[PDB]
Amino acid sequence: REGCASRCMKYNDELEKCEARMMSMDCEQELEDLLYCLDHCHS
Amino acid sequence: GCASRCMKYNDELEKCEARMMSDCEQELEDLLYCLDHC
Amino acid sequence: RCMKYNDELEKCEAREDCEQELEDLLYCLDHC
Amino acid sequence: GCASRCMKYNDELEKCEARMMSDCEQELEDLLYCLDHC
Repeated sequence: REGCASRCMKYNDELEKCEARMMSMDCEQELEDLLYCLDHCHS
Repeated sequence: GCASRCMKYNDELEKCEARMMSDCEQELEDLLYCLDHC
Repeated sequence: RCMKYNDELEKCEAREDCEQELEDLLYCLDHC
Repeated sequence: GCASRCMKYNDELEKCEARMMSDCEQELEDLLYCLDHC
């Protein structure tokens, strides 16, 4: 639900940090874990 | 915190992926955009 | 590649004005 | 307000670029990290 979804913001945080690292120094693993998380909330 | 308010953008991506199995890049872009703002 | 958006942010920092340039970099990164 | 507290990270990058003209990726990473958390 909306409760489950909040626990998937942490996966966006990790993706935000990775993109910063990527513009400085792939973040596909961090996105995959975000979509996985969002997918489980959906079903 | 704001993740629930972006679930509608996941719904659209879910529906697009179903359509795709039957790019969805625009639906993901709108999900990441949503998650980014907050 | 979002490098042009980084360039603009770098140039702004050298010179609120620069949070707009970061916003356009995060937007770009969301796209890329 | 948050952004001003990230100027110190630009200072370090400016100093590193001067040293480099005489990699600064770590100094930029800490700048982008700082800007991101704003």
